[PDB]
Amino acid sequence: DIDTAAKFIGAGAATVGVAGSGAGIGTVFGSLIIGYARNPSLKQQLFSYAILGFALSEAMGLFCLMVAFLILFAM
Amino acid sequence: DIDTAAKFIGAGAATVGVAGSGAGIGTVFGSLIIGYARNPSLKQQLFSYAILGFALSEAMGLFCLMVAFLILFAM
Amino acid sequence: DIDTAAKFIGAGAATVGVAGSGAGIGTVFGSLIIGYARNPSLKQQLFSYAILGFALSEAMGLFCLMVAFLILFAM
Amino acid sequence: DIDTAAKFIGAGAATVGVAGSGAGIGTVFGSLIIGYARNPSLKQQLFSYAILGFALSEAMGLFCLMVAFLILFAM
Amino acid sequence: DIDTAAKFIGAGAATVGVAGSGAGIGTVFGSLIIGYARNPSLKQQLFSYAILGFALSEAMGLFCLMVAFLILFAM
Amino acid sequence: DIDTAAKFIGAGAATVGVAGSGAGIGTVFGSLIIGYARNPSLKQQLFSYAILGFALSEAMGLFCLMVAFLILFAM
Amino acid sequence: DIDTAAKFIGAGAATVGVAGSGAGIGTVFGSLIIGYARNPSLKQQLFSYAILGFALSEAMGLFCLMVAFLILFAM
Amino acid sequence: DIDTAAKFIGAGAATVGVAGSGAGIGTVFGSLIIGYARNPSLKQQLFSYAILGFALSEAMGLFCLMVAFLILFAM
Amino acid sequence: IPFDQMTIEDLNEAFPETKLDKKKYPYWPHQPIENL
Amino acid sequence: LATFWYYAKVELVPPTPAEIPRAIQSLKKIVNSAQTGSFKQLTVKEAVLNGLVATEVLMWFYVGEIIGKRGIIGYDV
Amino acid sequence: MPQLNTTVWPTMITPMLLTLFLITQLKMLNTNYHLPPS
Amino acid sequence: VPPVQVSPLIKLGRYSALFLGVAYGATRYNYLKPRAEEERRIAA
Amino acid sequence: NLFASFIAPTILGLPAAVLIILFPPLLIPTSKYLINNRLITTQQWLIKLTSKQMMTMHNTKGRTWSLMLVSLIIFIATTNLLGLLPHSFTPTTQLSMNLAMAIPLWAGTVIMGFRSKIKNALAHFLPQGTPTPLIPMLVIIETISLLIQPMALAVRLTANITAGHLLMHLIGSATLAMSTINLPSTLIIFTILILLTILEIAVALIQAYVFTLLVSLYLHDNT
Amino acid sequence: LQSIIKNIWIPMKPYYTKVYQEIWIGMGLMGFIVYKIRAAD
Amino acid sequence: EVKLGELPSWILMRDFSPSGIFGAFQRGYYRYYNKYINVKKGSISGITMVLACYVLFSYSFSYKHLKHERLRKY
Amino acid sequence: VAYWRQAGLSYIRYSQICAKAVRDALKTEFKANAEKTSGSNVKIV
Amino acid sequence: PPLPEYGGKVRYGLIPEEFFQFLYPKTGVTGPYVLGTGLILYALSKEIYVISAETFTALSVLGVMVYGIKKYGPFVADFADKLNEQKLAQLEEAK
Amino acid sequence: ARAERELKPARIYGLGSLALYEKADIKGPEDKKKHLLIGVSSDRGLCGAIHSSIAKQMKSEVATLTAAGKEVMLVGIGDKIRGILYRTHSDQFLVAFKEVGRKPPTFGDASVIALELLNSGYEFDEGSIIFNKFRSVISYKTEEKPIFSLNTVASADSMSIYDDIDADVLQNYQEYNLANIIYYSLKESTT
Amino acid sequence: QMSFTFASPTQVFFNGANVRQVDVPTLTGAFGILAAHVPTLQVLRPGLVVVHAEDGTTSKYFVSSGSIAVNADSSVQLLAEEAVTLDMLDLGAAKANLEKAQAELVGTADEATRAEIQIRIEANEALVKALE
Repeated sequence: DIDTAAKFIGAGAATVGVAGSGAGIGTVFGSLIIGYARNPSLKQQLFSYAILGFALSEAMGLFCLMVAFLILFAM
Repeated sequence: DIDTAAKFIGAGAATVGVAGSGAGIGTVFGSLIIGYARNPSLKQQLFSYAILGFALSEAMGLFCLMVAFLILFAM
Repeated sequence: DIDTAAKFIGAGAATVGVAGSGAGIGTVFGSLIIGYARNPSLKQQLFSYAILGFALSEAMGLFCLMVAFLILFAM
Repeated sequence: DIDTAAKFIGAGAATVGVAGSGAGIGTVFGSLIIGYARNPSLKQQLFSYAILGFALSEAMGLFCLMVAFLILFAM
Repeated sequence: DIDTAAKFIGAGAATVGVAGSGAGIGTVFGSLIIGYARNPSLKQQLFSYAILGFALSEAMGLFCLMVAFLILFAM
Repeated sequence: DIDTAAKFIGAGAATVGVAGSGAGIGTVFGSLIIGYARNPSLKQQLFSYAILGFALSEAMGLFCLMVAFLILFAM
Repeated sequence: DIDTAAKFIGAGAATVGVAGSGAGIGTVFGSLIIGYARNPSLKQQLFSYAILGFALSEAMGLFCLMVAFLILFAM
Repeated sequence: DIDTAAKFIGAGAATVGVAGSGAGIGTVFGSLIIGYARNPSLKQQLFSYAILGFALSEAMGLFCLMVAFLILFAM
Repeated sequence: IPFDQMTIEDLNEAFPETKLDKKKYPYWPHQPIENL
Repeated sequence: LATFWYYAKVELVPPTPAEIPRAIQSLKKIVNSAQTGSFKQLTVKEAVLNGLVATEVLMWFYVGEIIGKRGIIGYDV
Repeated sequence: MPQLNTTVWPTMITPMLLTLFLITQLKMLNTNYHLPPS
Repeated sequence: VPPVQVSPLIKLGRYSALFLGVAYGATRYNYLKPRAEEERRIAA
Repeated sequence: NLFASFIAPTILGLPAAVLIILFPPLLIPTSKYLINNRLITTQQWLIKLTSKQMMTMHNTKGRTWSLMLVSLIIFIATTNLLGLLPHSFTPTTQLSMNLAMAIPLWAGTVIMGFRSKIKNALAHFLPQGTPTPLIPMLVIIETISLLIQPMALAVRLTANITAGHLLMHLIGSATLAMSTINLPSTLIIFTILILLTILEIAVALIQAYVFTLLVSLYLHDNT
Repeated sequence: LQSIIKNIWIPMKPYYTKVYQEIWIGMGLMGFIVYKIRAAD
Repeated sequence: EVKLGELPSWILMRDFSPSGIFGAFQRGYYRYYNKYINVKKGSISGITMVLACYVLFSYSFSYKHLKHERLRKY
Repeated sequence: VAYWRQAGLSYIRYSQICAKAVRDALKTEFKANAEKTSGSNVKIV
Repeated sequence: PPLPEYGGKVRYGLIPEEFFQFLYPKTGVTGPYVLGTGLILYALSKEIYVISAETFTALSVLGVMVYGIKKYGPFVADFADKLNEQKLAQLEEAK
Repeated sequence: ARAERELKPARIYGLGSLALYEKADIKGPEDKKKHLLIGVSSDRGLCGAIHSSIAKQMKSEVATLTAAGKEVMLVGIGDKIRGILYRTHSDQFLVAFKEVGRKPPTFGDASVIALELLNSGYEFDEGSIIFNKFRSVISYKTEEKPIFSLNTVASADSMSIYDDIDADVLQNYQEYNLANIIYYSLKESTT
Repeated sequence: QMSFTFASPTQVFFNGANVRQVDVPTLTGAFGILAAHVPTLQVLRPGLVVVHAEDGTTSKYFVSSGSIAVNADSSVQLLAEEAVTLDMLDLGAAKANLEKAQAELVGTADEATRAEIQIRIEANEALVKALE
């Protein structure tokens, strides 16, 4: 019953890695705010770039989350 | 005996990941301050983006909490 | 026993998650400094945003502490 | 049996390290938004640099993931 | 004993929450440098803000520290 | 026999927290570079602030290191 | 038994350290985007500075794989 | 033998703390890029500051490595 | 004597303006650093 | 490139059967100074020169040893 | 860590004090920059 | 620069030492291989 | 085994570390000539540039240390540069020598700040415009910062040089171990080793400069 | 006692007697620290 | 000087005093310095040779550690 | 500091080369009147 | 006393011409070279030179040194010579 | 007639160029030494008291400045003002300009005058421009406009509210404003 | 609230007009100015100035160089040396002059002459990108 314990602790460790995606999404949307305040006539393209950056950062975060779930359930 | 102990340790390690949403919210609202100090006529839309950014960054943090509450109680 | 040990360890781990609150508070108030240096006429409103930003980022850290005091004293 | 247990724990610890790539991709695309808002005529070359950034930062994260898997399955 | 051992480990873990205060102090003072380079006639007001920001960020950090001590000495 | 082991683990965990001071010093001196490039007439005062910021940011890191030693050598 | 287990855990923990290299590469290339949008005539000097910063971030990353290998092999 | 095991674990934990220097060096050299794009006639002095920043931020990370070796070899 | 056979003491003798003010500046480099 | 062989074809070549007498000449000469003890009239200049030549032929012996073991760094077994 | 062995510490302290505080400074004192001629 | 013909004694010494070294190397190789393999096997 | 390059060297039983520490000044020849050889010319140009870099920010009392601080940066740099040569023992990898360099100089600055300057010395622990309810904490912080400054100096120099040398030795071990395996990977590892050698040269110079600059700032805050 | 005090101590006298006094106090403190370190070893 | 002398009484006639050996080392340093460094249009070789000798010295006291990493046995 | 200022130019020269370039790209229906309205005639003595 | 205009004619930066000229009469031109190669082979053949990580760190630092010398030697030499010529010109202007 | 038709957009332009210094309230340095005095006239005579007004104002302010210790350098746009002021004020003279009046002034003329006032090596601390402000077909009055330096607009405390400003943008702005004030003076003096 | 004065040395486009947003190509980047925008002063580079009226309509011009001043009372002053409505420019001439400037750049070897050639190159590049 040590594999179960290790799966719990390793899944917690694995899901630690979502902090990076959180901070990266914060950075992407803060820079969206700044770049829209400077050039409010590029709103659509700036939002497109923000969507792309958020998608990639959350992709890394979800990679961490799915490694966690793989350890926790799929071994 | 050891699986509940590791559940505690994994719940702690999982809720570590809220630091990312904390830093991301800090960045979002600092950029709101800056972009509003530049061009305050956009105060609505800027703030709108902030909320969106907030709701996304915090979202990542919630995932961590969720897996914490998944390790601690649901298992 | 092993459970009280893991309660200590998990409380410490959960407390780790206040680093994001610290970093976000730093970002919020640094951006308040910069935005006040740039447009000192908006100071009051800027400070308003800062408060909001602060009150939000710290909140995330608080959740971490809560989980800590949930593991170490509650459950 | 402790070996497989520590393999789980070490894979989780290793995949913690994707947070850096998440934050770096966030930074790269936020700076792309900002620099495009300032000089929207370089939209092409700027994006190229962003791609390069997203190619390098994420690479580091991927490294961690492989290391994680190298601990979980191979050796 | 095993409770004192995990008290050591939990204090060491809770001590990591000072990285946030370190990075936040770095951000607050870098932004003080930038805001003073922009508007050197507000050197007083800005600096006030700076200390305030510092006084808050370090605050969170010290919370973690006392938590660590309260794991190590109090309970 | 096990308390010394936990002392090693707790000292490593406690010294993790120097990453925040590393990042904060990076931010302080990068902002010194930027603010001096913007207004090279304040080179002295700007630099002074940098030192102050550094001397404070690094301080937090040393805190962690002290705690590390207080776990490794004192107890 | 337990020594190889701890070697796996320590290898994972040590490879956590290149998250900072990933984040620093993100910062370097985002600032390259920004600086090129500012002064698109110094493209060569800006790219040289970016390559230097990337090399130094990855050297700080190598300093963590040094310990990741002094644990897994040459205990 | 639990002492050598915890020595490996604590060495990995201590090595975690070099992410801060990686990220801070990224910040320093990205800010070098920016400040040089904004005032390329100060290329010397700016670079000097960059060097200083590097040498300080990196320093913090090495402190972590120091503890790592103190845990791994000098107990 | 040509300046490639010359000593700093020979220069302080030939051009007394070049002698360092060891009384106004008693410590190395015996002159203002900007003068250097 | 090719200058090395241009120099080797004069002194880095095996002794022809015609000068093996001349060789032993000098050899006896040397032991003749070892017969009487007159080698002390050799100033340390040519003494050092002869020592260098002897070290060189010893290095020849050792290169022969490494070609006689089919391995440069020590004995492979 | 051989840097922790305090037995060879004086062997590392004593020459440095002679090298940093006496010899390097006696060589810098003989490095003089005269004033420019008219 | 014109070459210099080496004295025949030095040349004969060079080549005699080279050949004696070839013989010595082969001899000591064949001498050491059995004992070497012997304690290699005896160690396991 | 791995730290064999940081053990006090001995030749035939004698402390060769004494010779290694006394050697660096031998490389700086001096002359009374007005116009002299290329080595002394380049070295005097370097010493003048270094003096102008380190000493211009100081007042008349701090500039009295021009002989000291320069002698510091000339002594460390060469000692670090001579440490990159093969098989060399680098005394700046020793916490002993670095502590003996850091504690005397920092202590001298703080003591000359507490002998005179004492009003302003005690005022320095508090920033000028510090708000009132925070005055206590900023005195607990600055005090231990000042008390750790010398250990920070010594440990920065020691750890940086030792870690650079360890990383170079480990990459050399990797090259040697993988020489009998893939040659392309061996040459890319050797290219990493070359980049690391150039980085280590730069780091030798930078660490000398930063040690001296921190000592210079401690002196500036006390004159 | 000649050349040594002529070529070693006369040049370094202005620094050893007036400039490095606090450095001499600091070297005393450093020697004390080193003695107490070697004592606990 | 030697390279011409051919007597063992020379070995004992020299000045094996502290000041004598000091003067011997100083004369050697000045011979090297005058031959290789103290010239106009000087060469970097006058330095590298020294460095070479240094490395040789550095290999001498490192041999005790290195001989434990030989790759053969004899 | 732009590339032309590092080269020693001024903003009065930047505008002249930028206004002249904008005039050169005018369709010839406006080009004559434009270059006659904005042309310089003062001589330096 | 003025200075000589050249040094001692070192080969490869390690061995002076004096050695080659002193070994030339007895063993010709390739005498010293084969002596050096034989010494190297005897050293790395009887484990007088142990091959380790320090071999490759030495190769790296030696390659970097030789490259730096070949690339910045003319520049450093001309820099020192122009410093001395500027000083000489200023002095003869003041004369 | 044509000059008065062209004076309306030229007046809007030249008065919008000066709105910054009127809203930021730049006050000029009463302490600095070097001064640059520009006088706008034409190359043609028979104009009445145009050139005489410019010359009287120029020499009056030259006296008033040199009595305060300032070293004044003169610029004369138009041959008439240089001719009138050359004999008694030549020691204080930097450059003059010809071919003013035959063809109506353009912005290229102001740009050329601004270049040869910038490519002069005369780093002035403050300047004035003396022109004939047009009031009606019957009346005109001789007016003065101040010309600030980079250090005057950078050291002003009222300029701390202008964001995204460094010395380079202020240099470019002051150069363009020199050209603008010269153009406005030329368009006011031709009418 | 924003009073916008856009003028050329010979033509007035707006005089105290009440617009809601103006996009300008400053030498330190492009930006859009609305009411209460932070006070700033900049010099322009060749590019499009898009004035947004309260009617939702936009007027596009192509300024060559000049100055922009946003003041604390929301008054904006845009002064262009050569401001031209887009219907007065053609693409072919811009492209031909860009080619000529690139050729004389790859020919010229002096520093300031090459600076002037680069200024002409970037002006014609902005012209081409603005037309299309």
